[PDB]
Amino acid sequence: PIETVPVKLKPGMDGPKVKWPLTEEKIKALVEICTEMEKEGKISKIGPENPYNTPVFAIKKKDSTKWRKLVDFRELNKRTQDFWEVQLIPHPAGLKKKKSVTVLDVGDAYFSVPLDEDFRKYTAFTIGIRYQYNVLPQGWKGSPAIFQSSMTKILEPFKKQNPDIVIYQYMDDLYVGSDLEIGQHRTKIEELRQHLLRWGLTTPDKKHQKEPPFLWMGYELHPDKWTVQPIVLPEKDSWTVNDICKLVGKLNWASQIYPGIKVRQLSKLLRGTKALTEVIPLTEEAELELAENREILKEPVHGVYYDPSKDLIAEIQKQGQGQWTYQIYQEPFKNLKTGKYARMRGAHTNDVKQLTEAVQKITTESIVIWGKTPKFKLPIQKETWETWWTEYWQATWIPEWEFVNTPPLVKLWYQLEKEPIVGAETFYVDGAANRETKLGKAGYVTNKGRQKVVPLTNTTNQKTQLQAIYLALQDSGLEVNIVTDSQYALGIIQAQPDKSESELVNQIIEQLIKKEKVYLAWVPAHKGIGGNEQVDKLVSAGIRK
Amino acid sequence: IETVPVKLKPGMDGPKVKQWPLTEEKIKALVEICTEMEKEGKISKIGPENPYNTPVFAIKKKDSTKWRKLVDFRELNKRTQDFWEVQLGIPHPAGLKKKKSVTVLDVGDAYFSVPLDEDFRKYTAFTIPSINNETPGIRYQYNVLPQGWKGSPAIFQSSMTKILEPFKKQNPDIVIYQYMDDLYVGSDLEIGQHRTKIEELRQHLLRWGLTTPGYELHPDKWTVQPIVLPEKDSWTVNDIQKLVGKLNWASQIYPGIKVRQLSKLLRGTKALTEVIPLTEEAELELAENREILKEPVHGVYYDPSKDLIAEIQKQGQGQWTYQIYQEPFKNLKTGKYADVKQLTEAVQKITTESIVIWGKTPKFKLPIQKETWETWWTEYWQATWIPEWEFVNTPPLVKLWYQ
RNA sequence: CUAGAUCUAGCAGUGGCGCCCGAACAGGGACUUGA
Repeated sequence: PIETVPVKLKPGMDGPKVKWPLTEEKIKALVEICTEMEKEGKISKIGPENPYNTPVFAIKKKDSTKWRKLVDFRELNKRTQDFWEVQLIPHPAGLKKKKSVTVLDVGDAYFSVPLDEDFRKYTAFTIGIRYQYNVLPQGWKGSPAIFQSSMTKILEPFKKQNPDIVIYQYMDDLYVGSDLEIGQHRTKIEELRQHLLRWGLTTPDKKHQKEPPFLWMGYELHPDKWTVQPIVLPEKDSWTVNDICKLVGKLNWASQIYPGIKVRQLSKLLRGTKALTEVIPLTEEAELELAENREILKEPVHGVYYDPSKDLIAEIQKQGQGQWTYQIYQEPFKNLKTGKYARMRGAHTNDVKQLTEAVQKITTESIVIWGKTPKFKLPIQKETWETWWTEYWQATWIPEWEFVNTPPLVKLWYQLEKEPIVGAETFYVDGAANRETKLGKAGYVTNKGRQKVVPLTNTTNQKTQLQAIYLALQDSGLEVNIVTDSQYALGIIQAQPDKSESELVNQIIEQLIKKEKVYLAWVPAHKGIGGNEQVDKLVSAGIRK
Repeated sequence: IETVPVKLKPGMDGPKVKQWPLTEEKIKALVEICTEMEKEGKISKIGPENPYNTPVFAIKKKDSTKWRKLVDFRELNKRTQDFWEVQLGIPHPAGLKKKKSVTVLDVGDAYFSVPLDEDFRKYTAFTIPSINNETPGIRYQYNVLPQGWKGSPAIFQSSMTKILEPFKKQNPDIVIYQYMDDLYVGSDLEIGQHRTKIEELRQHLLRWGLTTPGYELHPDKWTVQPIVLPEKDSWTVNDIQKLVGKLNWASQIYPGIKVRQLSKLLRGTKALTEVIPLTEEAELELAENREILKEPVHGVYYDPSKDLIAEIQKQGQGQWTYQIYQEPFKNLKTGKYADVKQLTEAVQKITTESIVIWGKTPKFKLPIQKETWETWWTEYWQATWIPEWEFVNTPPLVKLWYQ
C-alpha cells in the first residue's frame, strides 16, 4: 500500500529483555483483542526464536467498559534512535470563513500502516503467546511522526488534484471545508473517501458531519463563529491548592476569548506554599479579583475566523500592576481572540518595557498563527516613546502604530537630567555591612555640614546602599545631585522603574516622584574621590574590621 | 565527479536546532522558489528518518527585489571547524587591506554545479515551517554543495584555483580572497579601471560556461578611532569626577595611566556646580594622559586559532560604537557609524571589516532582547553569510567610551 | 523496575500552573604568595 520508512537502532544496542504479574479477569480480555488483531490481518505471531520481551499493562479508562490493552516501550524509547518531531497545535482563530465545513475521523488508523519487516522483530508481545506488531504500535516514539508523514505523502495527490480545497489535518481529525454548496461538497468528500480507501482507510456516511459544532480539544467550532468548550467555576468559599491550580488553569485557558482576566493576585498565593493540602485565605484583593472574573464570565461570547483579504488590528487595555491585556479584532467589537502578559523579567522594570515585551509577544503570536504583524493602537504618545527609546541603551523598535486616548494611560512619573543644576545640593553617600552581623550603617552629607547617620539590620551591601540613599532622600529637598560608589543603584535608577517587588525600591520611587527634579552620578571607591572616602571611613566603624 | 567524504567532529552529533516562526509573505516565496529548486534536481523530499534540522528563512537583497534563500550552518560550522581548518585550509593574506578599494562579489550560485557525498547529505537537513501548524514542514536535503557554508568552498578551491588562474596571470597586482559564497578582490588602481577589471573577471568566470550572474568598499580610510577627551578651561567638580572615573576605567585598559595630580583637587569636598581652575600639575597630568591615549596600543597581536569577540553599544541619534577583542581589555580596533536597520547595517559593516582584515567571523554581543532581534533581523538582511551572536546587558562604563 | 498494608497497585505522548538542580556572564567577599 504505502511506502514504509526503514528504522534502525542506536549505536551498539539491541532489543530490551525484561521479564510483571497480571490478573486473571483481564486474560480473556487480552486474548479477544489479540485474536481480533491477528485474524484481521494486522499482527503476526512468531515467537519461537526471537528472544525479546515487551510486557503488557492493561487499565480501565473513562467510559468504563473493561480493561483495555496497552504496551510498554519505556525501556525501548531510549534504546530507539532519536527521531524527528514536528507536531510540537493550531488555533481556532487561525482558520478561514468557510460555509461547507466537515470533519473525517478514522478508527484504528494507527494500525492502518504496516512496518518494515527488519524492525518487527523488536515487538515480542509475550503474555504463553507472542504477537509481533507489523503495524505502528502505541507508545512507540516515532508513531505520531510516521503517522503524519504517511498521511501527508498519501494525501499529496489529492492536494494536487484539488488545490482550491483546504485541509487542516491533525493526529486523527481531518478538518476540511470550503465556501461551496453542499452538493459538490459531498461529491468531493466522496471522492476523498474513495481516494483514501484506495490505501485501506475507513470513513462512514453518518459520522459527526452535520452533528457539529465540534469538540476540538476543548474548543467549539461553529459555522461563522467559535469559542472554547463551555467553562464553569465553583461557588464555594474555601480553596485548596489543588482547586487553586485547577481554577487557574481553567481561567487561563478561557481567557483567550474572555477579556479582562486577572491571575496575578490569585497566582501570588502559590508563593511558598508547596504542599497538596494546605488551605490559604483569599485576601480581599484576590476575593474581589475572582468576583470580577466571575461577573465577567456571566455572559457568553464567541470569536470569528480570520479573513486573509482583510487586515487585523490590535489593542491594549492597561489596568495597573503589570496585569496587561490585549485583543485582536478586524472590526469594532469583533474581538478575534485575547491573551495576557504579566511575566516579570526581573523585579526591576517599568511600564514601557512591559509594553514592549507584550507587543513583541503579540507580534510573535500573530506571526506563528496568522503569518504577519498587525497594526497596534497603544495608549501612549509618539513623543514620549521617541524620547524613551532614544535616551535608552537598547533598540526597542515596533511596527507602525498610533495613539489611543482611553485611560489609564502610559507615562513616566519622573525623568533624569544628564547635567547638574545650580541651587541644588550634593550628598556623598555610601552603605555597607559585614557578612556575619549585617548591621550596616549609612547616612548623608552636605556642604553646610548637615549630616546624619542611621543603622541597618540584616541587609546586604546592595540593600545597604539602597537604604542609605533612601535616608538621604527622605531629608533632602526637591532637587539634588547625588553620587554613589556601586553600579547597583545607578543601574536601578537610570532604568526608571515605576514598579518592582521589593517594597524598598517601591518606597524609593514613591518618595522620588514627588521631587520636581533629581540628578545622579557614580564614582568608584579605592581611590579617595571627594566625600566618598570620607563617608566610607566615617561608616567604617565596626563594619569591615 | 569525486564527492570526497566528510563527517562532523569525531563522535559528535549532527545539528538538531529548531526553527523560529516565519511569515506567510515570505513562506509563499520560499515555497515558490523551492518548487523550481526541486524541479532542477537539487534536493528531494524525505521523512523523519533523521532528527537533524537547520533554521531557514528568506531575505530581500539589494540590487533586486526577488526573495533569495539561505541556510544557517552556525552549529554545523562550530562542529566541523577542524575539517576545513586542517584538511582543506587556505592562507590569509594581509596586504589586501592596504589597497585603495575593493568590491565584494557573490559566486554562491556556481556551487550547485557539483554534487556532494551521499553519506554527508544526512547532515544537510533543512525543514521549511508551516503557518498555524496546517501541514508538517516539507523536509528536504541538499544533494549538492549548499550555500552559507565554508566546507563547500573549502573543497571547491581545487577547481576555483584553475578557474581563477587565467585572470590573475594577466593582472598580478590584483589580489583575490575567498571566504564563503561571497568572493573578494584586491584593487589598487583607478576606480573606473577597477570596475572594468571586475567586468573582465565576470566574463572570465563565464568563459567555461560556469555562469555566475555592499556594492563597493573602501578599507584604506578605516583607522583606529583615538579615544578623545574634553579640552576646555572650566572644570566643575561634576566634570572633574566624570574625568576621574573615565581615567580610572581606562587605567585597567591602558597600563600607563595616572590620576595622581588629578586626585589632589578631589581631596577638597565641594558642590558639583562650582568652578575650580586647576594648577599646572593638573594640566601637566592632563597633557600626559592626552599624549598617552592618542598613541595606539603597543603589545597586542592576533591569534588565528583563538576565538573572536566584538561588543557593540548605542549612544543616540544613530551614534553607534563598536570594539573587537579576544581577551578582556585587549582592544584591536575601534570606529564609529552614523533602529534594527542601523544595527543590522553596522554588524554587516563590522563583519566585512573583520573579514577583510582578519578573515574570520567574530561573536558579537548585541544589547537587545532575544526574541525581538531573532524575529526582526531577517527582514533587513542583505548578505548571504550569518555569524554567531549573543546578548548582554550594557553597564554604564562602556557608554563613557564616547559621547 | 517503583509505591501502599507476603497481598494489592503503579502506563506512556501532547498544552498549561507551580517547584528543584546544573552550565555560562555580571556584581560582591575571603585563603596562600610576592612587591
